[PDB]
Amino acid sequence: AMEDFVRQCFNPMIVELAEKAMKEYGEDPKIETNKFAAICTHLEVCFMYSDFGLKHRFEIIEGRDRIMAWTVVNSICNTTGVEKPKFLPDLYDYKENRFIEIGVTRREVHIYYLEKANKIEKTHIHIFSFTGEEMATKADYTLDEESRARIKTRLFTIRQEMASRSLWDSFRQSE
Ligand SMILES: CCc1ccccc1-c1cc(=O)c(O)c(C(=O)O)[nH]1
Ligand SMILES: [Mn+2]
Ligand SMILES: [Mn+2]
Repeated sequence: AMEDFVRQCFNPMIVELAEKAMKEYGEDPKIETNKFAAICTHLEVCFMYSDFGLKHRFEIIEGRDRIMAWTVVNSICNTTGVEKPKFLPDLYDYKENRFIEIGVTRREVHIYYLEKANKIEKTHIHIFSFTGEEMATKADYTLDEESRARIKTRLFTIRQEMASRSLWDSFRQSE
């Protein structure tokens, strides 16, 4: 089952967070399994991305309840002067001095890029596929190659584990 795989392939903190995220908004991870899998996969990227950092470079925003995430965002604007977003993003960059929206997609990276860019407004956008393909505003990929390489391998691995269990098709197609 998709669901089994999620518990079997993600650190509980991430599963627990993804469950909480879904079940609060009234979604069943036992039914909406592929969303469950996707939500986990996103958090993890986000956490990975965050913790590949000026010792501490990134502010993690995804993961937090909405009260916290907006505190962290309101705190950040007051002290740096960068514009407040209309939509909570995934990260802030304390070096390059901008918020980051992380996209993960099982479609072409340029398509999921444009969707993102459409929704927003001075947020750096960085998209990862599961084919180890990326795309980021002004092709500024924000991170040293070794860090970007770990994400791509992870996402690829998650693709390939799904495919062991005949899941990739379900998942690829439900975006
Ligand atoms: C996490 C995947 C997802 C599925 C359905 C609706 C929204 C989202 C989503 C995608 C994102 O990239 C993202 O940053 C968020 C978010 O809540 O911040 N949500
Ligand atoms: Mn987000
Ligand atoms: Mn995101």
